[PDB]
Amino acid sequence: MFTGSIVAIVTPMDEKGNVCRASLKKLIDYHVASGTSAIVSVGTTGEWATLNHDEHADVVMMTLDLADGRIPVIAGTGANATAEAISLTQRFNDSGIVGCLTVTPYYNRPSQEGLYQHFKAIAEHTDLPQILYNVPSRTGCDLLPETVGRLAKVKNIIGIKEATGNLTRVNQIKELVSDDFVLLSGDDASALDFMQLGGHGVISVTANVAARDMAQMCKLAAEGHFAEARVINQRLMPLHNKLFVEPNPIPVKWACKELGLVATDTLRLPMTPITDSGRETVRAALKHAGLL
Amino acid sequence: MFTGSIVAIVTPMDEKGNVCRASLKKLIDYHVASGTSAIVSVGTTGEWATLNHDEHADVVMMTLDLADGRIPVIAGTGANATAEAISLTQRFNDSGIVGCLTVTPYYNRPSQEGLYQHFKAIAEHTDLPQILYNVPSRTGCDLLPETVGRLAKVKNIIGIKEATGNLTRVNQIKELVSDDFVLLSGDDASALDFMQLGGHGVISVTANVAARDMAQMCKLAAEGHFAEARVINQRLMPLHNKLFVEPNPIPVKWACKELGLVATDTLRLPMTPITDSGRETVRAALKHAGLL
Amino acid sequence: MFTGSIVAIVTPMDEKGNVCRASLKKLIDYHVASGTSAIVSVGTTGEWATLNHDEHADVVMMTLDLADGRIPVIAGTGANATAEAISLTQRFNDSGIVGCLTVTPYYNRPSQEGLYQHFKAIAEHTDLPQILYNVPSRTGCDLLPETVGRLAKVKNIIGIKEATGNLTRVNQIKELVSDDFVLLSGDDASALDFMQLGGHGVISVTANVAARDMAQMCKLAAEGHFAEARVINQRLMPLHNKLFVEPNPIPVKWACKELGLVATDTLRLPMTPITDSGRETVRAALKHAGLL
Amino acid sequence: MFTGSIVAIVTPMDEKGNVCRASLKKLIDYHVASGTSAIVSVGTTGEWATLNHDEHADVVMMTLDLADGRIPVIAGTGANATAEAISLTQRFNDSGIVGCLTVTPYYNRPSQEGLYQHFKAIAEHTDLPQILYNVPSRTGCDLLPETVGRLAKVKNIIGIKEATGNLTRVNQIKELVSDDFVLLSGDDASALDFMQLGGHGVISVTANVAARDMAQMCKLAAEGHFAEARVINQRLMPLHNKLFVEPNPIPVKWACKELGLVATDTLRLPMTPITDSGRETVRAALKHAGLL
Ligand SMILES: [K+]
Ligand SMILES: [K+]
Ligand SMILES: [K+]
Ligand SMILES: [K+]
Repeated sequence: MFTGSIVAIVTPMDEKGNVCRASLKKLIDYHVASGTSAIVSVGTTGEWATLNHDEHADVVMMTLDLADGRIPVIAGTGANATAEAISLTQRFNDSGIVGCLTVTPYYNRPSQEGLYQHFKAIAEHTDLPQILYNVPSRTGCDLLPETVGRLAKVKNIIGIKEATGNLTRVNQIKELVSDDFVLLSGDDASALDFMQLGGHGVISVTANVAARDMAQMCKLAAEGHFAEARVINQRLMPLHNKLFVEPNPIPVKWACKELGLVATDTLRLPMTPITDSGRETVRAALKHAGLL
Repeated sequence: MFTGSIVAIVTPMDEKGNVCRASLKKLIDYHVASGTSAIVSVGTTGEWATLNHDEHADVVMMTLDLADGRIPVIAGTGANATAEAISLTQRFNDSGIVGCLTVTPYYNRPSQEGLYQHFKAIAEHTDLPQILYNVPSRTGCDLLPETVGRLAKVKNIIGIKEATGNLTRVNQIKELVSDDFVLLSGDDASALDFMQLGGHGVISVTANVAARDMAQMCKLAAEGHFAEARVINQRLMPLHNKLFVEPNPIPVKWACKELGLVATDTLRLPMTPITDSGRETVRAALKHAGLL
Repeated sequence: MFTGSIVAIVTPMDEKGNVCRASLKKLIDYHVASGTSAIVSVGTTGEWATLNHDEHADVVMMTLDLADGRIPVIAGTGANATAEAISLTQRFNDSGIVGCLTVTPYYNRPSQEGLYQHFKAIAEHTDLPQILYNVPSRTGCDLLPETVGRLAKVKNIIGIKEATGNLTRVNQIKELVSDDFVLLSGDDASALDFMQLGGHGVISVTANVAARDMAQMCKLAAEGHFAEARVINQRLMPLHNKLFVEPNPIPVKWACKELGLVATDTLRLPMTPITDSGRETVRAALKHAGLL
Repeated sequence: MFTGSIVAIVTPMDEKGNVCRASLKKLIDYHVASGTSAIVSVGTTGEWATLNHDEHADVVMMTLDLADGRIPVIAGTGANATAEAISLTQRFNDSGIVGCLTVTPYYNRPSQEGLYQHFKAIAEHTDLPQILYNVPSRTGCDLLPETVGRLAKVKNIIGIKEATGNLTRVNQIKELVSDDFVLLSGDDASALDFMQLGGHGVISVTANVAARDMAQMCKLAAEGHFAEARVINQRLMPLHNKLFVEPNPIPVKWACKELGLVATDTLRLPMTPITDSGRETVRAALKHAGLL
């Protein structure tokens, strides 16, 4: 469901840039075994931006097939044209995903009123639950609490991935929504803080390579054991930062390959292969988390 | 032609959101008559964000058909996947456009090296002149002068639309590139300053409703008559700011409707109709410019 | 001591700009009666910047005299020259204050190494406890966690007033310091959040006019009753924001006068009297907090 | 004289932090010989922050004594209390300085109206020309063009040192003030751009070690020979940036020592000695400029 440690899973690729089915299966089994609560398929970390709509759908369908009911699957579904968002979401009706992660229109910088209409329209054309995704550093566009409050009144809009790293948002949004609207961090480095303020979990990049620690950290948090949780957190903190030493998902894909979870660390342009210096930095962070 | 007042033309729509050929013809005749140097078809102001590839190609071909050789046309062609930019660009080879305006990958936040390989590859697969477009407020990524210097060495990368509003960039870029590389403002409120520092022109929103004044201002700036160009700029300055009182192209499409240049001011969601307050502000700016 | 609700008390003045002893007594009694834990005398809210050093000392001595052992007194003691900071601190040795609130040098923007030497030197020339005060929006200068960690190793440096409003700081600093280094918020609007993350109290502007609510909110927080605490918080939140609708301490002085706690709302230039529109805004916030 | 290359002169100190009269005389003779238009005594670069009022007056009187009528001297006189600025200013009336450089109140963050009443009052109580100084990175407050327009109507407020590095301000200010109001850059890296937009000169840090080049660059800019001025600016550009590799005036005092212009590079805490790495960077910048 929508709590605990949710992975924004990489889209592993062969040397040609196409999805690697064996690698994907290996990651999906690693999650099922690790206690991960759900998989976000073709989020930002899954290279949503460089997959075409059919390739995106293939990866989601494949991911659901390979999950085989053992672990719920959320699909990335954002578009910055409201009509395109509706169409793309319609594709996944009756597919088996439990929900959609739908990104704020990126680029065209709508007003808060436009954001409200965009998401309200998306929600009205599906029965799938919708998790709003706010990530202003990528989109140029900031979904404010007041607007999240308005959107939470729509039946199937059920939570938000808050990736600003701005922790005052947690309670500004909580005071405006019902007790079962979910609040998930999209910022690994502040996610334990976010849960300590009342957040319900995290859509994590770090969980790609430390799924068990991340799932244990979020059980502890949800139980009120923040000081036990922080010990795992300090173990992971260099990763939470150094998985962004170069643009995501360049580091986390390299790390997945170095840990043997995927066959190649290939990405699509304009993402570039990891630099030597980035490799050493990520290597050190992995050693610190006790994974090499 | 890649100097002077270049308009980033609105894509005029009927009440259903479909391109209105009659309104487009009127705009194009207006720019031919008013001395505009060229037309950017389906840029940001032309709602690039919300047109699919079919409509995008149609608008560009219709603009070329209506222009009928009387004014150069440049297409917006950016994409955040390098493969898709290359592919959209191929579709316009031998179309009759003189050039492409290609935006930095938005959303995925590539490194400078990524940006370099992106634009180099797009350029490698066409004969068309390419104009790089930097607009960090929309893309979350900033093409730096050093990278622009490296890209200018590629034969058909011929200029930049610099939309940061950061005037330091003009001479940082100019000292790294050859004398025939074109520097074009993409920020109307600072465009005269940009030209006085050595910029060659402006790709303008304001030009949609003040074509003649913009063309004369740019010609005066080109000859060095800055005090004279600034008289004109001071009467346009309220438009230069208030055409962004709500998200572009909401205000400018309203203005074009109020002047009678287009039949409706309809846009595509997530752009919303102009508010009553925006209407009052834009109307006062038009009156300050002497257009109403 | 250094926990709970600490007031950054206004320096009430007569129509001529000099300290008003009757008004000060009335505020000090109101605090003693309200449960306020301590008084910061001649902090930022007390107009430290527009009092000369003798006037500053007079206000501190007067405040301690009037407190008459009923409530501990911390003096503002910052200087941006390290020698001047030491001298100014020496004045208060053996005076009766329990500690100093010492601001980061403002203006000259030292390195982190310079900040470390400045504060280490101050601490070495007094036996008074020192609370570091980080407030980058006023000083242009940001004391980072790593540097706070180094400074906390000095015997008499015992806590920090963190006024950035950046809540990730609470745990970044906690993991680098011992369990009895104190962490106090300097940002009223985020202070309950700050305490919920592990902070020990707040040096508050809002407590000037809502001392009892603020003291009750921080007892509840310290006891783990965050949801009871939040109800008081939502009552006060318009105040926490609107006490800065004009520069502090302009609004809070007007509010103190409107509630009858001080005789005049006079301030020293370049602080100006409250605007009409600001008066109505602050009035509304007071009505909301149930104080008019 | 308030045009051309104006140096913000270092205050050279012996090993004990006391003003070194011999080093000061050498600097002053150097600026007379190198064509510098004037000297700003005890500005930011002159460690205004860390001198008390006694030392501040001494340095200014010693500079006037050594200059001996050969070059105009301007004093730094800002304060964040209006009463104290008025008072420091009175101390220099009939001293022989031609003007004051008065900084916006730092730290207390006054409103635009506050700033207006501040500078108007300072100006009302002197016959000396006043030059407003805007440096938001140090003061936390930004004097806006509209306020500058209002202040220019006061008879003896004659110009502004604009240190934001925001080049849009030049023509926003210039259109609101009369033709004899002086606009002076306070940001060396953007100063040539500032002049090309219509600025009249620069109050410069770089001028401390490259006097002659700075004076020639400013004269060429004044006559409109921008391409020629830019050759000089490109050789100074590493200094313009690297003299801030560590907090000003750490690097420039080191540079003056390495050139032999001052006996020691001692500063007052919280400024610290230059690091080994800063030394290497500044030395390479001096060699790029042709000074070593
Ligand atoms: K709902
Ligand atoms: K080229
Ligand atoms: K200590
Ligand atoms: K004047």
